[PDB]
Amino acid sequence: LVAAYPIVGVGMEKLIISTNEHASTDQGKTVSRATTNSKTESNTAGVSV
Amino acid sequence: ANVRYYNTGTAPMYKVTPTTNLVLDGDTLSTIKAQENQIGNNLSPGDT
Repeated sequence: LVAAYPIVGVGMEKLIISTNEHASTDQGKTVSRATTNSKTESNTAGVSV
Repeated sequence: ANVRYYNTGTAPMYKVTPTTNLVLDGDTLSTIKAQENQIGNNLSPGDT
């Protein structure tokens, strides 16, 4: 008169999350050297009284 | 992970597939059913 029957169900214990990023670090160094030359030429003229 | 099985009792068992479970501190990382790689063909009793 009674029935043969299962009843199941779940229950959560814990929930874990996780993120999604993208990190990076950069480091650099710079070395440089230069040189310069020049040759100029000029003229002047004037009058006083 | 590196792991070996064992057996105890009376009977052998063919085509074994264990389902394993990992735990760090209260949490659960993963539970894996064995794939075709780590399947085991035979286990004579009292062996590994």
